[PDB]
Amino acid sequence: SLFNVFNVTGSAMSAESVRLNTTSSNLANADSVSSSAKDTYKARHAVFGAELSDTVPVKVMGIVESDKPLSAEYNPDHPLANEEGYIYKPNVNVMEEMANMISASRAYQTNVQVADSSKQMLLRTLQMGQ
Amino acid sequence: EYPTSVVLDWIANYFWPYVRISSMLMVMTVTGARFVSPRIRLYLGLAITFAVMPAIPAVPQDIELLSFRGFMTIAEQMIIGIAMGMVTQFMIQTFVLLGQILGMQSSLLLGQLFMFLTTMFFLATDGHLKMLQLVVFSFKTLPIGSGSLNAVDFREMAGWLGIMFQTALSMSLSGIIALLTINLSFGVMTRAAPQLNIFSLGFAFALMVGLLLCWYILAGLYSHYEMFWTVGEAQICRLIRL
Amino acid sequence: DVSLSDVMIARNKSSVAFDATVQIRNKLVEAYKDLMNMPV
Amino acid sequence: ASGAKVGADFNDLLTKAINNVNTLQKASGDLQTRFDRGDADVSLSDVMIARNKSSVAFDATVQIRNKLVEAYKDLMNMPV
Amino acid sequence: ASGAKVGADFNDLLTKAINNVNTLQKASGDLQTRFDRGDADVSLSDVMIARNKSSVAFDATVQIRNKLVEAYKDLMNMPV
Amino acid sequence: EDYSVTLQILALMTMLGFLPAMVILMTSFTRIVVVMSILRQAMGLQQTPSNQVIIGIALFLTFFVMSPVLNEINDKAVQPYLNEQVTAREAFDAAQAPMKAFMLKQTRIKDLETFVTMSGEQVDNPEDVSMAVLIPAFITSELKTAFQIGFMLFLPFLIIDLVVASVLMAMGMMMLSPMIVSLPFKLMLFVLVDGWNLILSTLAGSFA
Amino acid sequence: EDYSVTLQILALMTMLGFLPAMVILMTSFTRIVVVMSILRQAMGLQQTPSNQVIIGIALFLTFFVMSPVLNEINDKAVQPYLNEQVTAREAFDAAQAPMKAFMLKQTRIKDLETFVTMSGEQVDNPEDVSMAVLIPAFITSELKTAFQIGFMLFLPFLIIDLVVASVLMAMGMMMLSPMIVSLPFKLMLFVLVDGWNLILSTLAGSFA
Amino acid sequence: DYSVTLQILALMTMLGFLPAMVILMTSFTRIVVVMSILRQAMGLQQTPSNQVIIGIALFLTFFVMSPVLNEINDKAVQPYLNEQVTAREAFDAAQAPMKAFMLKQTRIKDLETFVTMSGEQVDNPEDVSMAVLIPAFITSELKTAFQIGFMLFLPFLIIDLVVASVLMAMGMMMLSPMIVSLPFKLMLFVLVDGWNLILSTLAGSFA
Amino acid sequence: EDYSVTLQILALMTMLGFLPAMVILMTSFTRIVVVMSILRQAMGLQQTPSNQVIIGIALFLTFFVMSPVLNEINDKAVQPYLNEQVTAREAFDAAQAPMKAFMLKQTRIKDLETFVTMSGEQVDNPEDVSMAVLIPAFITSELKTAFQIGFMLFLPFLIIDLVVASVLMAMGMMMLSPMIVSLPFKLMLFVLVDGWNLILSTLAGSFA
Amino acid sequence: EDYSVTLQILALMTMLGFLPAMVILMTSFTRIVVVMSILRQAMGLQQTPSNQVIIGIALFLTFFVMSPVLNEINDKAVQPYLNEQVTAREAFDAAQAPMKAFMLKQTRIKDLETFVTMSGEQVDNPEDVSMAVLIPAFITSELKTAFQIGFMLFLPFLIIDLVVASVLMAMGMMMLSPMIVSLPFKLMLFVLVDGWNLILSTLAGSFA
Amino acid sequence: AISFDNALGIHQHTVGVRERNAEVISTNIAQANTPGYKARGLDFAKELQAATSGDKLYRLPTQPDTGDGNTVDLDLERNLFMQNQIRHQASLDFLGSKFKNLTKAIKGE
Amino acid sequence: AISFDNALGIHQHTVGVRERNAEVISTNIAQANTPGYKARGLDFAKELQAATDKLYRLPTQPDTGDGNTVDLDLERNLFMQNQIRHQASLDFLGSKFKNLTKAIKGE
Amino acid sequence: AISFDNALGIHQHTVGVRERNAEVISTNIAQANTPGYKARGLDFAKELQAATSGKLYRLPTQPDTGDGNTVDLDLERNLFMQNQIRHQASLDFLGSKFKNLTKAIKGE
Amino acid sequence: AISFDNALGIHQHTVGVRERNAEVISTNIAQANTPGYKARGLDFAKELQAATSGDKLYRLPTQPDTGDGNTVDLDLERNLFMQNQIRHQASLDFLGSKFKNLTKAIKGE
Repeated sequence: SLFNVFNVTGSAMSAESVRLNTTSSNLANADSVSSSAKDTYKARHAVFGAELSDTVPVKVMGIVESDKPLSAEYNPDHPLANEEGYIYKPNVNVMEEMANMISASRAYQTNVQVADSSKQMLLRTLQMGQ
Repeated sequence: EYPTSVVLDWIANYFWPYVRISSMLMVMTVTGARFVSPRIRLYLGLAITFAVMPAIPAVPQDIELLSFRGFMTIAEQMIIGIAMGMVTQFMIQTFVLLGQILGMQSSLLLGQLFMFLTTMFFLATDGHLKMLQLVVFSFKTLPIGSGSLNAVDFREMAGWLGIMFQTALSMSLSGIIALLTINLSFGVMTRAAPQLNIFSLGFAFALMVGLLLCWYILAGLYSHYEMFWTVGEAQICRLIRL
Repeated sequence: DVSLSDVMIARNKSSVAFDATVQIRNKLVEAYKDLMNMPV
Repeated sequence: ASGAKVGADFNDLLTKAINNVNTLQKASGDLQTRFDRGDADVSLSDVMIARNKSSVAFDATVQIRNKLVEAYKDLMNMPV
Repeated sequence: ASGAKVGADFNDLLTKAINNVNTLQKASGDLQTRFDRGDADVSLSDVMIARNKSSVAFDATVQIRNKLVEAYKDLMNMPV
Repeated sequence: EDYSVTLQILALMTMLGFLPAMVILMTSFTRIVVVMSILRQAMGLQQTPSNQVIIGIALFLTFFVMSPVLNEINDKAVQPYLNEQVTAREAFDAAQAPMKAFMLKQTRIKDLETFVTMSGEQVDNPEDVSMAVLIPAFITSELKTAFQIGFMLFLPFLIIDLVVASVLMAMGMMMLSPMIVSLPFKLMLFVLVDGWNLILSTLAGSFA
Repeated sequence: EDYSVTLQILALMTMLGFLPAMVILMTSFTRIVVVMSILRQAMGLQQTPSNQVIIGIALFLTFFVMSPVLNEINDKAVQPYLNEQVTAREAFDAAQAPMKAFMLKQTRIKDLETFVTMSGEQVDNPEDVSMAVLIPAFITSELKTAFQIGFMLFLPFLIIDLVVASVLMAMGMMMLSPMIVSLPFKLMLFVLVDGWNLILSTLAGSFA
Repeated sequence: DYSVTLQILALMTMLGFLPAMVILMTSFTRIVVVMSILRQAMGLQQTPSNQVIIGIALFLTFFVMSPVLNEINDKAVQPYLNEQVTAREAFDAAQAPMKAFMLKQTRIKDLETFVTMSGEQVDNPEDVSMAVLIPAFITSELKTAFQIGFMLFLPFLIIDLVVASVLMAMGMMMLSPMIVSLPFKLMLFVLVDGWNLILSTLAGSFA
Repeated sequence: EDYSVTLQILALMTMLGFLPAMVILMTSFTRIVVVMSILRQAMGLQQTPSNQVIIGIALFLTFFVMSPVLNEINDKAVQPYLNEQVTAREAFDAAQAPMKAFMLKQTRIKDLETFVTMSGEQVDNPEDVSMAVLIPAFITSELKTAFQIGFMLFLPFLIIDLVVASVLMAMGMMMLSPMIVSLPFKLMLFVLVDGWNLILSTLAGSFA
Repeated sequence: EDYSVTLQILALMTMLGFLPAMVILMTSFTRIVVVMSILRQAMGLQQTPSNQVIIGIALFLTFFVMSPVLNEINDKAVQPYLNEQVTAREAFDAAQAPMKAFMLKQTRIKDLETFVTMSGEQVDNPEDVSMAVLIPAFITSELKTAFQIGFMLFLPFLIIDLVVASVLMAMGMMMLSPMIVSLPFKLMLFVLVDGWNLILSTLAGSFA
Repeated sequence: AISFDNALGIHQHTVGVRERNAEVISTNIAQANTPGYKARGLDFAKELQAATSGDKLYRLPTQPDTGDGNTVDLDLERNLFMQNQIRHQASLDFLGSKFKNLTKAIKGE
Repeated sequence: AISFDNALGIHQHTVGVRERNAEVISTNIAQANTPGYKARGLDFAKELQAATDKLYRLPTQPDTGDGNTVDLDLERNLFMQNQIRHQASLDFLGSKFKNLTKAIKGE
Repeated sequence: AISFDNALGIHQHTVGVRERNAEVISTNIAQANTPGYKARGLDFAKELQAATSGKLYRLPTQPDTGDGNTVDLDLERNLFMQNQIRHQASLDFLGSKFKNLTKAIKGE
Repeated sequence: AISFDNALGIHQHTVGVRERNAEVISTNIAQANTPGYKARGLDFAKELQAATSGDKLYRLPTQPDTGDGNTVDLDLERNLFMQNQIRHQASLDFLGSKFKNLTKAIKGE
């Protein structure tokens, strides 16, 4: 009630934090062949949501795996290969992970400014009539 | 809720009843005395208003604290309080009138002797408690919002000077006749020889008898006070329309 | 449902209202005390 | 209606505000020590939000207290 | 329940707080002078923690004194 | 054009500061106190009624006699101002007029002529003379009127005192002071005729 | 190089601070107040007119009699100052000149002579004397003039008091107090002579 | 419990209400009124001065109310400093010793009047709320102070009447008796050791 | 050695705070104030000259009688100080000497002897006593000297009161108050003798 | 363990706050003011000596009689404290001891007995009571001593008032006020006896 | 007259609207990266009128979205938030001075 | 209550532990080249218990004859994390006195 | 005596001189590339004395490259940096003179 | 016992000593290339004691000079200058609080 901006800016901070964690996992598991062909790691992405029934908070609605086909590689030497000597690798694209890293960091720090400036307006309100 | 309504109402519901209570105290016989400090009197008015708050009905919300109508409300709360206070001053000063008429007739400070004793009568008979009960009853039958002293109340309160003299003369009529008859008897009895006269010799004789008669006056003064208080209390209830 | 603006406005309105009624009460009482202390 | 109901309503308004300020201060304190002890389920953003609200809430408490005392000090300096 | 007994008791209560403030200030000063002189086994955190404690303790001492002096002046300057 | 809320408050507080002056210079307070001063002086009591109750009775008497004018101010000025029907400037003038009319009803033509010439101004109608000049003429008339009433009140008490002195001298006792004997008779005759009620009728009704 | 606006305001605020001193020393207030005081004590009434009413009457009278000099200040020192025609230093001198002239018309040369010697300044013409010397000379002259007028008004009341005492002593009632009987006649004479209008007119006409 | 920051603010605020507590809860009220009444009894108007009157009352209200401060210290201050009690319980533990002292130093009639005015149903005197006990305490203490003070006034009024009648006996009607009575009024107070007699009775008057 | 500019301002601003004390203790204000009070008591009027006027005349006169001292302070202290011819130490000492000389000239030996023995200091000559031992002695002598002058002025009004009281008693009227009858003659005696010029000139001349 | 410098500064800055209390309670200022207050009432003048002049002479008197105790404080507590010979608490105790000796010297036993019993502490010798119980006993003793001195000084003026009032009654002029006809003689008695020196000498002498 | 409405003016309603606008602007900044979210605008004139006595406006994008569907121009949102904070500070100063002047007149200080 | 132990919480001790942790990491980086040195790790919960230790780090890779078990990739990350958390502890403990002073002074 | 010349001391003149010295150094840096320009200095001791009671050439450390310009840019930066530091100190001293002067005339 | 020496402690002297150390370190950095220059060092314990109750040492080289005779280890000099600068600031904060604590005790605020 007295801190509506904080609940929205703070929600963005928590929302954008999850997207950075997801990006870190995608880049750290870009070369994890693992085993089989369906347990292989796939690029994960958070889903943001806004319920507009004032302020509309941003809520993460779960992590969703990418629909891109797995990157196939011919390697009849890896013991975890298949009949045709193929090892399927995660469908992680480095260029899209770099862009998400730039977008997440900048958007996260933008909400810091709004939340920090929101406190100043509250502090100035207490000085009304003084 | 908007917090303005809650805070404003309590100030309106407290200060306005307090003003009437405080105004009665500053004009009252005991609480308005010069001996007590204003700070002690101020705390007494604050404590009384807080305690009797449940019996005070809620003031109308139509009148705003910052408005000319609210300003008039503060003034008319004082007028009610001063009305009760002046009645108490009327009684005590009437006894001061009783003291000085006896002293003047005694060829003579005697008002202070009656003033102190009448103050004891006011305290002993719980007169202060009755006045506090009267002012809280005034809140019930004479609400803060709609209601003030009319012109008839002013005329009744202005007519109390005749009440003073009639009551003071009634208390002293027996003694004053005694003072005159002994002085006239002393004058006629010593009129045979114009050499003696009285002058200062009459001053001594008159004052000794006058002090003795005041001893008789204090012997039966309590009954007169009880009748006087009933007259005064009835006037107060008439002001508050009880 | 409430904000700091409403709280501060409520605080300021109460302070102004309380200061208004105290001073007027003070002025009337001083006027009464001046009338009482006069040579008849 | 009586004047005690208005006084009680004013008293409950003050008590509710104090509890709300106290709730925020305790909530901020727990989040501060949860992140400070090393719990990985607490975000620095939520901690800073928590202590920002508690600091603002207490500052509002100080302002109301000073006005109440100033009014009382004004009240005691009055002709009576 | 004697006048001298309670007078000593509140004096003991009062002198205990004064000694507590004095202990914090001496400890703060001792930590500052050891770190400032070059002692290796003194951390800046201990120095900063102690001097923050002394400032708060001394600030309370001044504020409590102001309340007592104002209270004394209020009772002495009242229009008896 | 109309005064701002801040300025209207300043004017309101100013009139409250001058409130004791308006009672003793514009209302009927001066005449009542002077007349009651004569009544206390006429009887043998010097300070016996005391100053407090005389002022308090005078204040209540003024509120009684000023009730028509105060109500006229309330209706004409306060009610339109509270309802925001009229501006503050005209409301102040609407309140000033009943006070001016009442002061004209209690003044004399000779008194107004002296002060209007004293002020060195030009006017032809008494109804639109400035209140700054009406006030000294009003109280001057009030003091003269009060002395007239007080002189009439002093005569019966002088009558009683002279009779008692003559009786005592005629009986031969040239040694007894008439004041002590006369005082109960003056007080008794003040009570059995209900003197104060008669004084109320001739004082409150003297304004009209 | 007139005084700066900040200093001009500081000077004017200081003059308002000394406003009671200016009225009670540099104006006609003192003489009227003293004459009213003597008249009140001349009669049997101690403080029946009351102190506030006496000062209230004097304040209006001292404003009316000093309206000419007040206007002269306005027409020669205020309006040129507001119209940006005179240096603020010149305007202050233009305001002080009529005030000095008025005080010289109501002062006695003996008062000037003693204070000029007291100050020890070599000044001959009785028009260029300092305000430091003129004000004590003026207030001294006003006190002496008020006593002369007070004695003049006291004599008729002394005549009544002696006649009443003599008549009472003729009948042999020496015990009867002359003051109680004298007072209604003192009120009688003062009211059929129209005293209140008469004295205020003479006091107004006295300052010339 | 309230947070550390809030409970520091609470004690700091009520630290400024200490003069308020003294005037309307402890024995400061009765002594000052009796001192003021006795000051008016003698011809001197402000010779004792207000500050000296207050200073004596402050010392008296500490010696007389010393048992009250002892119980508050050992029942409220000590448990709180040992963490044996919380903030609200400690504050309540201090009210009980002071409420008991105020209850025993009031008049039944005044309490009966105030409970009627407060509109609360209480069956026994010892269970009345403090909100109604404080005004009842000061109202009763005012009556006690006035009754005690005016009895001290009587001997000084006796001297005034004696000297005034003596002066009027010789026809010296113009000599003001007050200036003649003033030397004898002071002598009566010093011969009876008044400054010790009133304080001894005032100290012993409380319970 | 020499005090800094900040300290010099602090000392000077301190003396302005004690300016009222120096007026009523170290100047002629007290004696003139006392004499007028006694002179007012001698006449029948107790509040006619008015406290404000009496203090106003006392302030003007104390400015005239302390002018030789003030000019010496200006010449000896201020002018060398403003021209940087003496330090702040020397200027303050040079200012104190003329003020001490004035108080030493109006004091009494016995009063100086009384406080010297009380202060316990070894003093050889009166002209070098400390300031702290001179101020109580100077004000003591001024009060005593004021009483002597007041007794001189009280006698002529007392004689008039005694004369008129005996004349009234001779004619047998023992109830008429001599104070009322004596008052017009008390005022006249102060008028035709020109009292307000005679008294003030003597008070100013009493310091020479 | 000596206190920190910050606490010591805060401790003695609080003493300045309580400085007025020490003068009116623990010093000789109380008795001197009371005696001169009663002395003023003994003479006819109501407020001629003025409150400020009375306080001024009292401040000089209380400074001269408390010099030995002030010197003892400096030479026992202040100098060792400035020279680092004793700690803060020892300096505080060393300063209090001469002060306690002065109050105990000029107090009454019964007053000490009254307060020791009420406080409820064991006492076997006078020099064991806490300052909390010595202050109220000392001021009570001073008030009784001041009243006794005031009574003695009042008597000679009472004799004059009785003589002059009786003489006027001998001639038969009762209406003439004794107070007016006695003030010159009351003032003259205070002059030729030189009251302002011996009375202050007795006040100084009474404390030692 | 002599009422809080006639004394405070529109500086009490304006403050509430400015805080409402900041809540709307901050929402757009937070929801900048959410696909499909449409930027929300606020009409000051209509909001002030409603506040004095007592609908959805969308902001037209300057350029097409890159596919997500979000029409929040973060360059404009920061500029409007900066302007809103300045005008809100002025409104607090305007409203705060209304109470100070009222207190000054009722006390003459 | 109302004591510094409760007013400051555990933030008075965390600052010290983050300093000790930074010292150990600095030692590990410096001693990375000296053979035979075993990397030392500090257990946070141990100094938590000490408030209300100096262990060894097991390598993820074998040595190369030095016997030195310091991984410079790990040390840099652990030094970065400790420094960031150390600043937060200063912010937490610093604001404890700022709120405490505002409560006492009321301004 | 109490006067500003004795209260402010030399700090009223020192502030002004260092502002001039800033201009002299500033015009040296700008004219660094102008051929034929000779770097000029300001003697602080002499200029301060002239201001209290009321443009030399700098010698090159090395010969010029041929343009005729004797401005040593690294020396100008060092001199400008020091002049700016002492100018702030001069403002601190002179400003504190007024504040301590106001405290004396106001008493708090 | 109230005196500046007792109130300011050793912090009134430490600031001057660390300023001296900075000068000694700075002249070692500036004279790093001058051959025949021996790096100078200032003992803190001795200098502080000398200042408290009223001559720089030589720094031994960890490695031989390369033929110029200069024994300045510019790698070490930077480390000491950084440490002295931080400790100089810490002493300023300690000394600065000494005057502020005295002022608030004197002024009571």
